[PDB]
Amino acid sequence: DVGLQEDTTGEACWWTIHPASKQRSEGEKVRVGDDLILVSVSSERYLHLSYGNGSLHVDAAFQQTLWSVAPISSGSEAAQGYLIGGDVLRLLHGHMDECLTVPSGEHGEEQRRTVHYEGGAVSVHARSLWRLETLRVAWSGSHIRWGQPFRLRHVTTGKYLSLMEDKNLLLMDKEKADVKSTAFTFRSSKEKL
Amino acid sequence: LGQIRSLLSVRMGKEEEKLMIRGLGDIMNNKVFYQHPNLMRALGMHETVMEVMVNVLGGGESKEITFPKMVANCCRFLCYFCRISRQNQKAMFDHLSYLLENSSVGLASPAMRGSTPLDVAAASVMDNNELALALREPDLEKVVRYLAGCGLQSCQMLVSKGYPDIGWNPVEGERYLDFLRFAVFCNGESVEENANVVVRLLIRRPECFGPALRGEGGNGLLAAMEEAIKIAEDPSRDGPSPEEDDTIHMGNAIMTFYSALIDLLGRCAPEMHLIHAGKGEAIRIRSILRSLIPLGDLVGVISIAFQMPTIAKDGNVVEPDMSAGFCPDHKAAMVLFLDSVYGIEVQDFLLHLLEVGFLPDLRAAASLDTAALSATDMALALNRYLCTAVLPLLTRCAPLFAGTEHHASLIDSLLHTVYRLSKGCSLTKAQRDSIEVCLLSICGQLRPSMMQHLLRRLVFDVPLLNEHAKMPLKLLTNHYERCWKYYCLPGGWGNFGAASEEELHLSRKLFWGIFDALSQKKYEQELFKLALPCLSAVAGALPPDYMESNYVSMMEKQSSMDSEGNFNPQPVDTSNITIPEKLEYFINKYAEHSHDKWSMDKLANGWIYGEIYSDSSKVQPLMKPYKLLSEKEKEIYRWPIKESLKTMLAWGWRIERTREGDSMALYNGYSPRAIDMSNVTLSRDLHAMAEMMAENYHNIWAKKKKMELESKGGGNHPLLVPYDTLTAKEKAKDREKAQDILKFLQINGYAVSRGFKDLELDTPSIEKRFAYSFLQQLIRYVDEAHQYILEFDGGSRGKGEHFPYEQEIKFFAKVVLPLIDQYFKNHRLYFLSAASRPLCSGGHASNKEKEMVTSLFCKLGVLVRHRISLFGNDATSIVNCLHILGQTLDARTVMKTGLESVKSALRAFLDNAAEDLEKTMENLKQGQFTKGVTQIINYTTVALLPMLSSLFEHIGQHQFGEDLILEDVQVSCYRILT
Amino acid sequence: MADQLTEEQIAEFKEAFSLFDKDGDGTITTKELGTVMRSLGQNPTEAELQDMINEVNGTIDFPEFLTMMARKMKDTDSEEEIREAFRVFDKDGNGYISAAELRHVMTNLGEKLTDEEVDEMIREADIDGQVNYEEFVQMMTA
Amino acid sequence: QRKRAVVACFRMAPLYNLPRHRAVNLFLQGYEKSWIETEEHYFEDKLIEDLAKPGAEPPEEDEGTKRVDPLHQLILLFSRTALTEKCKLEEDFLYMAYADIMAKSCHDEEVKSFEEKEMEKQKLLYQQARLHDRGAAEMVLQTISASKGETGPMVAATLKLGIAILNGGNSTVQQKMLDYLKEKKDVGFFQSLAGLMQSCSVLDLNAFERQNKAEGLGMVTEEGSGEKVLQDDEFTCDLFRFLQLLCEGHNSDFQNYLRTQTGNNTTVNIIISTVDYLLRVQESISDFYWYYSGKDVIDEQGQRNFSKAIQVAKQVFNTLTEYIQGPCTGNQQSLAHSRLWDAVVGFLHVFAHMQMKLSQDSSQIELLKELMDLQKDMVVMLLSMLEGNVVNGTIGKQMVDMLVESSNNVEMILKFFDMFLKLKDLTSSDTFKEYDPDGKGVISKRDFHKAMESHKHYTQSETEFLLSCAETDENETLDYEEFVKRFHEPAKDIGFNVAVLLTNLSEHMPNDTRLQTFLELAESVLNYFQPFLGRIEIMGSAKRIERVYFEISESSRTQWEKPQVKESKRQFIFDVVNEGGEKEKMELFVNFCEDT
Repeated sequence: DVGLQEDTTGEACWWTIHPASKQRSEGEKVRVGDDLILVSVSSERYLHLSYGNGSLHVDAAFQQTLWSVAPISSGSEAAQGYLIGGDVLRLLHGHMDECLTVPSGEHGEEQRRTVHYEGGAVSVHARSLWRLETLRVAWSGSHIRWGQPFRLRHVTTGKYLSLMEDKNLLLMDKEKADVKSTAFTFRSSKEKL
Repeated sequence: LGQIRSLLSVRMGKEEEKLMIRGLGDIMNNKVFYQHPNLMRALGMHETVMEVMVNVLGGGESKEITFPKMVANCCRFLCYFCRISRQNQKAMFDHLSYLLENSSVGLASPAMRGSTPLDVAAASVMDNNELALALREPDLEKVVRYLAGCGLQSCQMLVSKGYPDIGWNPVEGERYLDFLRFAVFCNGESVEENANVVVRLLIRRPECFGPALRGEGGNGLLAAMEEAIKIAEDPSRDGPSPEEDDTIHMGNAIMTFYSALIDLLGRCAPEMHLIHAGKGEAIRIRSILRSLIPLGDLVGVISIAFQMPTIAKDGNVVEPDMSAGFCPDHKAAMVLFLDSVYGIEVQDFLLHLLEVGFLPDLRAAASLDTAALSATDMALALNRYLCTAVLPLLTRCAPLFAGTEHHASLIDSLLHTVYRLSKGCSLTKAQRDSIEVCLLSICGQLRPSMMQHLLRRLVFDVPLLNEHAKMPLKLLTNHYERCWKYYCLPGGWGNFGAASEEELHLSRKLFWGIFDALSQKKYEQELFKLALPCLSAVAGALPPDYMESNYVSMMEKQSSMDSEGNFNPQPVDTSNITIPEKLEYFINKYAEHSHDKWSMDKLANGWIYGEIYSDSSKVQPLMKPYKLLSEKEKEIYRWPIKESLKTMLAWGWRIERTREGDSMALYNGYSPRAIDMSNVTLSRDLHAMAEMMAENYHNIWAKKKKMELESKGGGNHPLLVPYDTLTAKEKAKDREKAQDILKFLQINGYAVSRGFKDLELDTPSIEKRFAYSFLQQLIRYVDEAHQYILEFDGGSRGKGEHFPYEQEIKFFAKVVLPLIDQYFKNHRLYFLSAASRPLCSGGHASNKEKEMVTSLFCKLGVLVRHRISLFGNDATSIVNCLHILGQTLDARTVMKTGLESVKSALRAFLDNAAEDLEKTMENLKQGQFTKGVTQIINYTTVALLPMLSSLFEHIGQHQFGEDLILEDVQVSCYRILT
Repeated sequence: MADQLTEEQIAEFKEAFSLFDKDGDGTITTKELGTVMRSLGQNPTEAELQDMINEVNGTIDFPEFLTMMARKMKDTDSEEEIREAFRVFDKDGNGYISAAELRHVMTNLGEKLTDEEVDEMIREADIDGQVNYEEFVQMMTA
Repeated sequence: QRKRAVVACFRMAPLYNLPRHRAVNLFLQGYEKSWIETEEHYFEDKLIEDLAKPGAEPPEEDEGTKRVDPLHQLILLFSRTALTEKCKLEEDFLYMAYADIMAKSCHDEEVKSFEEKEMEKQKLLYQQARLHDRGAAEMVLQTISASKGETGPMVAATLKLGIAILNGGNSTVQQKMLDYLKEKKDVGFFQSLAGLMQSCSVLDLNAFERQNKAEGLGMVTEEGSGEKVLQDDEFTCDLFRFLQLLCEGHNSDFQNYLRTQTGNNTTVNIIISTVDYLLRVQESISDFYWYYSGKDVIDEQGQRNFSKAIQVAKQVFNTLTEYIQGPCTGNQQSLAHSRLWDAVVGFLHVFAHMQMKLSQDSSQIELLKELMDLQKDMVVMLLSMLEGNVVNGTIGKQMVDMLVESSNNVEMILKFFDMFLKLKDLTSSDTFKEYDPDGKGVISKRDFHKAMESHKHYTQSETEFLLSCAETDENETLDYEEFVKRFHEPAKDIGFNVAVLLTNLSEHMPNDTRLQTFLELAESVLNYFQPFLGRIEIMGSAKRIERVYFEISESSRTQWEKPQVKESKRQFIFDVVNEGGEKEKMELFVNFCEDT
C-alpha cells in the first residue's frame, strides 16, 4: 500500500524516478512535461494503478505505470503578497470591518449555505476562510492575474460559491459546482471595459 | 576426429548421422579424451561439435529439429567435455550465448535429460565460481524471458500429443528454473550478485511463477500442490488419453515446477551473516521472498503426506510410480526455502512444524523398516530426503529444545522414531552418521528426566553389542556424563528434579547388562574404547548407596517391546478375573452416565430424534431413559466397563468401598442432562494409573487392528505404533476416557489403591547395595585375574608364552581397571565417610563395603607385586588404581570393625612392601660395581614407591596411624623406615 | 575428473573396462556394473552400487562409467591428504606445532591473503599462541 | 571452497613428481609465452622499402606506362576487398598483418638538435608518402566505411594505420582523405564512425566488483588480466586520435565536413557523437570515483582503471579542442548547444573532490598528476570554446550558467590552488630559510608548522590540510623542494588557465551579477596571476577586433623592466615619433620588438 509517513528515516520514503521511454536517459535533466516511472527504494515496486477493484486504486506493485509530473508552483512566490492560486484568504469588503462568510451559530446546512457580510470576531474565526482554486490543473499555484476565472471554496463547509438567478449567492457541493455558476473573476475597476 | 571433420563437409542425413554418432561414441570411449583434455581443446573438438550442432539446428530452424538424435549426442558429448576439466568448461563457456537462444530445442521432449543445449549451457557454468560471476544480466534475461513465455503459453507439441490444454508449460519451466538454480548457486554457496539479478528479473516478470503465486486470483501454493496431486491420481487429466516416453504425468510436472521455483528462490535467499550485518539489499530480498511465499503454504505442503508402498496378498509389494505422484524431493525444496528465508528461531514454531510436518514423515520412514519394503523407491527417497534436509535442520535447531517440558509426548515420539529409523537397515553410512549426529545433539539438549523412555528402549537393545550399538553407547555416555547430578545427588540437579527410582532401577539394569555383555564379548578395539567410558559414566551416575528394589514393578514395560520386532501388543488376559458383585452398582451408574452423555452429544450434533427404532430412517438410539432401555442395549455400555474392571482387578490395584459414599448413594418428557465431569482432579498415582490403563487399551486396539491386517494379508496402519511413540492428539481419546473412568470412580468415592505391597522393607542395605554388588564382582574378577597370572607364571617360563586366556586378560586390563579407577575417583568421599561427615549428602559406606575396598586394594597389590613387565603398559593402570584405592582406604573403621582375613591381608601388604624394600637393599648394596636385580630395582622404582607414598600421605592426612600402625605393622614400618 | 586423476589410474580403469569391452556398450550392463570393479580390485557394496545408479538409455558407456569413478574419487581421501604434510613438516610428529613453526606454516606463499588467520583465531583460540596444527587442519579437511 | 583451495595446495606436487610428457607440454607452453612471443625483430621498414622499389625498368622495356609496384598492388587488393559489397567486414589475417607492418614502417620510432628534429620530420613525411602515394588513405577510409560500425581487430588495425599515416598533421593525407570522401559522397564512412563511437566501451562498476569478488574468492585468473573493465581503451584512444589528426593544423574544411556533410544525402554529426561519448565516459568516471569516495585508499586495480579512463577522457577533450580551434564557429555553436556542459559539471565535481582526496595521500601522486593533467586539458578546451568571443555571446552566457551551477566545486578548486600557490611564497620567504638555516633543504614537521604559523597568511584548517598532505617520515622531516615541485607547479598552469578563462568571461560579459559574484569568489587567484596575464587586441580573421590573452614570464617582465631596455624603448619611441614614418611604424615596432 502507498501512504504517508511522518518521518523520513529509512528508504521507504524515497523513490527513484526512471524514464518511461528511450528519449530520456540516466543523468538527463527531467523536463516538466514527461512520463516517469517511480520505484520504491525499500520494496523495489512501482507506483502502480490497479484496476482490480470496482474503483481504481494506487499500490506499490511489480507492474509499472507511467506517471506524468505536472508543475504547480515554484520558489519565486513574488516575495510577500501577490495572490497566488490555491491561497486561503478572507475577503474584507468594507473599511477593514467586515468579511464575506456564512452563518454557523444557527447550525444546519440549510441556513449555513447562505452568504453574507459580517463583522467582529469572524475575521479571526475559521468560518470566514475561502480558498481560491484556478480552473487549470497545471500551474494552478501561479500568480492570479486580473480577469482570471477561479472558484471560491468555503474551507470549513467544503462547499463552492455559486450564483443562481432566484436566490443569488449560494454554496453547492462538488457534484453541483459546474464552472458555469461557480466561476468568478477579480477586476481592478468596475467599468465594463 | 578426422571422420567427424570430414562429415562436416557433407550435408547431414541418416547415414552421416549414424557415422557421426558412432565417431562420437568411439571418441568418448577412447582413453586420450579423458587423459589429455588439453590435447582435445587444442584440436578444437568442441568447436567441431558446435559447428555440427549449428548446422543441424539451422536445418529446419522454423520446423521441428531434424535428426534429434544428432543434437542429443552432440549435447551429451559437449556436457562430458565440460565435465572433463575446468579449462574445457571455460572454453565451452564462450558459446553460452548461442546455446541460450537454442535452449528450447528439446526441453519438452523427455528422455533427453542432460542432452539439450540448455543442459550444455548449465554444464558450462556448473560448480564454477569464475564462470558464475562472469554470467551477465542479458544472459540471465534471456532465460527469464523464456521462463515467462513457458509460464504464459502452453506447450504446442504437448497439446498436439493429446495432453490437456492447461495454460502454462511446467515441463520447460522446470528446466529453465534448474538452469537458473545452477546460475545462482555454486559449490554449496549462493552467488549473491547473480541471485539479486535473478530475483529482480523474476519479480519484474511475475508470470514466471505460474498460475499460482501470480496473484490477481491465483490460489495459494498449497492449493496448487493439492490440485496437482488430484490431477496426478486422476487419469484423463494427467496423461494424453487420446521409461516415461510419451507419458509426462502433468501433475508431477506441475509439482516439480513449483518445487524447482521454491528451491531456486530459497537458494537466492541472502545469507544470515549478511542479514545480521544489515545489508539493506539483503533485507530487501528476504522481505520480497517472504511476501511472495507465505509461511503457512510451506507448512501445509510439508504437512502433506506421501503414498506408502503396500504389501498385498501373496507377499507382493505395490509401490506407486514415483514419477507419477508426490515425491519427497518436492518437500525437500520447501524445507530448504523455509530454512533459508523464514528460518526456525522460536521453540513453539519449531515444535508445531515438527508435529505437523516432520514427525509423520519420520514415523512413515520408521514403519517402512520391513526387509521387503526397505528397498522400495519410496522408502529410499524418503530416507534420503529425511537425512539430507530434515534431520540436519533439527540438528542446527537443537538449542531451541531447551524449554520443552510441556511437549514431552511429541519429542519422545521424535526420539523413538529416530532411534527406530537408525536401527533400520538399508541406510548408507552418511545417512546413519547424520542420524547419529541429530540424535546426539537433540538428546544432549533435552532434559535428563524426560528421556526416560529412550533410556528404557536402549536398555533392551544396546547389550547386544552389535555394529549398530555404537550410537546408543555414545548417547548413554554423553547423557550420563552431562546429567550425573540428577541421579547421585539426593536433592537432584536443581529445578530439573530427581530420579524417581524407576530411572535408577533402569540404569542399574543397563549397567549390569552392558558389563556382562562386555565381559562375555570377544575383544574389539573401538567397541571397548566406547563401552568403557559408558560403563564409567553409568557407575558414576548411579548413587553408591543405591538400594536395588528386590521386586520389580509388576508387568514393567518389557511386554510392549519385542525382540527384533520391537512391537508385540500384549493385552492382559481377562478370563480368570471375576467381577465382584459390589461393583455392579458402579457398572449400572456409569452406564447411566454414559448413556446420558451420549444422548446429550447426539442432540448437540442435532440428529433426528429417536421416535422409533428405524434403520434406513436412521432413528436408531431412541434417546430413551436408561431404566427404560432394554437389557441388550445395556450390553454395549456394560461390556466396556466390564473389560475396564477386569483389567483393573488383573493389575492388582484394590478398589475398596468408601463407606460414606456407599451409604450416601444407597439412601440417595426426557431430560438427557448429564454431569459436567472434566473439572475433577487426579493425583500423581491416579494419573499414572490412567496413563498405563489407556496404554493397555491402545495395545488392545493395536492388536485387533493387527489381526485385521494379516487377515487382509498385508499393510501397515500409520498409528500401529508403541504407546510411548504415539503422539498427544492420537493418545487424546484413550487418555480422555481413562480420565473419565478414573474420575467417575473418584466422584463415587470408590477408593482405588495400589494394593499389592512390598513383601519386606529390605533393611539389609549391606547386602543389597549397588556398591556392594559392584565391589563383589570386581574383587571376584581380580581373583580370577590373579589365578590366571599364577597360571601364566607356571606355564610361560617353561613353554607357554602364549596363553589361552588372552581375551580374559584383555578384558581385565582394558575394562576392569579403568572402571575401578573412575568409580573410586568419583566416589572417594563416599567410601571414606565415617562417623565424621566429610560428605554432606549422607553417604556413609557400610563397614562391609570398606572391608571389601581394603580387600580389593590388597588383591591389587598382590597382583602387581613383581609383575609390572607382565602387564607392560598396563602397569600404569594398576599403579593408578592402587593409588586411588589407597587414597580411599578407610583404615581406622576397617581395623575397628573388620574381618580377620582382610585385616591380615592389609598387614601382609605392608609386610611384603618391607620385605621387597629389604631385598632392594641387598641388591643395591655390594652390587654397585657389578638378572632378578634389574627386575626388583625397576619394579620398586616404578610401582612400590608411589603406592607407599600415596598410602602414607592418606594415613597422615586422616590421622589413621594411631589406629592402624600398631604392633607387627609398626615393626614392618620400622623396617620400611630403615 | 578435472585433471585430478592420474594417467596410470585412468589407463587401468580403461583396461578393466576393456576386459569386458564390446564396443563400449555391450557386456557392461548393470549386471557387470559391480563385476568390473570387483575384478579391478576394490569391492562395491550396496552403498557403492546405489552411488553408481543414483544418476543412472539404461546401458552405461565409458564416459558415464568414468564419471561414476569421479564421484567414487571421493573415497580414500583421509590419509594421503595429510601424508604430504606429515612428510614435509612435523618431524617430531607431536602435532602440537611450536610457535615459530606456526608463524612459518602461515607465512603466506604468493597469495598474501589476509584476515583469514585472525578470523580463525577470533572464531577459535586454543589455550594451555599455542595453536594446534591438527585442530588447525581438520577444520578445512572435513 | 576455502578448504578445497588448501587441500589442492597440500596435495599439489612440484615438477619432479610430474610425468615427463606433462612437464614437457607445460614447458612448451611456457616457452612459447615467455621466449618466442617476447622475441622481437624489426623488418617493417626494410620490407616496405623492398616492396616499394620499382623492379628493373630497363629489363621491363615498357617505357610507356609505369607498372604498379608490389606495395601498390597490395594496397589495391586491400582496397578492392574493402570496396566489394558484403554483409559484414570479414576478418582478414593478411590485411591485419600488412596494416600493422605499414603502420610500424611509418612509425619507426636528452633534447635533440633542431636539424635532428627537422631530419626526423622529413623522414616521417617520406615514410608516410611511401604509403599515401599508393592509396593507403583511400584504403583506410574504405575499410572504415565497410566496417559498418562494428568494432573489431580489422578496424583497430585500420585506425592504427590511419594514425601512422596522419601523424604530425599530414596536410597531403588530410587533403586526399577529404577529396576522396567528397568525390565518393560516402555516407557509410560517417555512419560507421558513429557506430564505432556508440560501441566504444566505458568503465563498468558491475564488472569491476565481480572481478574483485572473484579475486577475493582466491583463484587467480589463469588467463590474462581482467580487461572486462574499460574493454578497449586502446581502440577508443586510436579512434579519437585518428579523428583529431584528421583536423590537426586547424583544418577548417574537414572540421566543417565532420559537423555537416554538404554533398551527402544523409549527415552525421561527429561533433555530437564525440560529446556524447565524453558524457558517457564522464558518468563512468563519476561512478568509479563514488565507489572509492567512502573507501580510505585506492587499490592498484582501481588506480590503473582511473589511469585508463582519464587517458581516454583526455584524448576526447583533445579531439574536441581540435574540433573547435581555428576557430570553427559552427563547431563552437554545436558544442554550446550539446551536452558538453553537463559533462564539464561532472568533471568539475570529480576534480574538486579527488584533488583533496589524493593530495591527502602519498601513494596516489601519479594518479593526482594524471587527474590534474586531464583538468588542464578540460580548461584548454573551455578556452578554445571561448576563442573568438563576442560581447554578450551565447557561448559565454552558457559557460557562465555552467560555472554558476558548479559554483561550489570551482570554489573548492580555487581554494586548493590558492593554498598551493601561497606555498611557494612561504617557501621562498626568509622566515622559512631561517627555520631551515642550512641550505640542506629538509625541515621538520613542527618546524614547518611553526614556519607556517609565523606567516599568519594560512589558517588553522589550511595548515592542518598542508601538514596532512606532507608525507610521513621516520625523521619527521619533509623536503619542501619536492613538496613544492609536486603541488605548486600543477597550479600556476591550471590556475593560470582558469584565471585566463575568468578574465575572458568577465571582459565579454561586463554586466553580469552572477559572474561578478563568481569573480569575487575567485579574487585571490586573479590577484596572484595578474602580473603574468597579458592582454592584447588584434584584428581577427573574422574582420572583428578580438582580445588575446597569454602568459608573461617573471624573467621576461624583469628583463623588460631593466633600465637598459627602458632606455632602448625610450630611444625607439623618440625615433619613430620624430623621424619615423606612419607607413612603416608597425615594421619599425616589430624590428624593435625582435631586437629587444
